[PDB]
Formats: sequence, C-alpha cells, structure tokens
Amino acid sequence: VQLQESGGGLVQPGGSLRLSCVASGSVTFNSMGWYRQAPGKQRELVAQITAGGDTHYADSVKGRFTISEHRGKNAVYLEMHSLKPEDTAVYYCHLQVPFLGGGYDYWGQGTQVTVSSG
Amino acid sequence: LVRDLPQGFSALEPLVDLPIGINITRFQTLLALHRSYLTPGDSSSGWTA
Amino acid sequence: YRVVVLSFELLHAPATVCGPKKSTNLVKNKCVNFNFNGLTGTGVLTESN
Ligand SMILES: *[C@@H]1O[C@H](CO)[C@@H](O)[C@H](O)[C@H]1NC(C)=O
Repeated sequence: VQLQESGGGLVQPGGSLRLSCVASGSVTFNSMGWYRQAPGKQRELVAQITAGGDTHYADSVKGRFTISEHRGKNAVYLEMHSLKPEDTAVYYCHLQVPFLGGGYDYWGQGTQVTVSSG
Repeated sequence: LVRDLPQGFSALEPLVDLPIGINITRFQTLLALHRSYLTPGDSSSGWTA
Repeated sequence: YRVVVLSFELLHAPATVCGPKKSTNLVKNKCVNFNFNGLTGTGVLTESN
C-alpha cells in the first residue's frame, strides 16, 4: 500500500511529455526506477536514478528520456521526446526501500501510456 | 561500539501487511553458514566468531 | 464454446481488482456532503499544507 501512482497522457509519436510518479510523502530511498512493460514481451527496464547522483539508462532508450529527481516534492520526472511506436506500454515506478538491506520495491503502481497516430 | 541494545527511543514504521490467514505459533531464524560442514576449519571459517 | 471463468478471491487482503465504485468528480471551497471511503459527513473541503 503506502505509496501510489497514476496519471499519464496518450500522445502521437515524436511528442514530448513528463511522466511523474506522484509523491506519497518523504520516503527513504537510494534508487528510483522508471520501468516499462507491454503485453507479449518480457518486462523491461527504462532508467534508474540514484540519490548519490548515479544515472543508468537502457541501451534502446538513448537520447529520448531525461530523468530528474525533485527532493522538495520528492518525485522523479521522466521527460520523454522523439517517440516511436515501440514505447506503447504501461510504465511503473519501482522504489528501493531498504528491507533487511534493500528490496520490496513498490512498482505495483502503473501508468498506461500508448503512443499512436490513431 | 554497542553489542547489546543501545539506549534511546525510535518509533517503528509499518512496512507491509501480508494477507496470509493461517495460524502461526512457532518461528525460526535462518543464518548464513560462512564455513563448510563437510570440512570445518579450525577457526575463522565462520564470520568474526 | 469459448468458456471463460473469472474466479474472484474475496479474502482478508487489500483489494486489488476494484474501482467500479466510480467517483465522478470532487468540489472544493463549497460546503458539500462528502462520503470519503466510508467517512460520511458535511463540510467545506480545502487544500491543506
Ligand atoms: C487454527 O486456528 C483456528 C481458529 O480460527 C482453530 O479453529 C484451529 O483449531 C487452529 N488450528 C491449529 C492447527 O492451530
């Protein structure tokens, strides 16, 4: 339970929009992860940001996603641009909350985003 | 430098509820065996005693 | 015949498949009747810091 997320806009390929994991308060973390899954394929990774400053991206998403962390509103924002129809999926925010030394990410919450010309 | 419970106060935050619905009466702790059971070492094969 | 069976688990769990309890829309800065997840009453609902 604890945290939560929803929202998102359906846009045409080549657009730009800001996915936001809507904040649920101040939570202890060291790694925020944007992650995407579409039916018919293995659930794949998008990008991780680190409280220290480390930033990792998947190989297929270069130059199209920008990840940023806002510690006042404690939310991670993904600005997505130059879209192609392979991003049609639902996007999840996985946490890092230390459980025994890390684990139990709260990626239950999802945001369905489909990019299409029609 | 504290082997026992350190003196102080700290509130406990509720991490997760699990929908089990069965009786629970006995529990056990699982540890990491650093040494080898077949060929135990003389000493230090565990973790810092 | 295309047979589909939907088995719904009504157990002692945080419900996951729910939502047709539709919400319409909410109103602020106006004294209204409110039923908030079972909390029934009346009042004016404003932003809180
Ligand atoms: C488990 O608890 C139930 C009470 O809901 C009791 O009726 C039953 O005898 C218990 N069984 C065991 C094995 O403890």
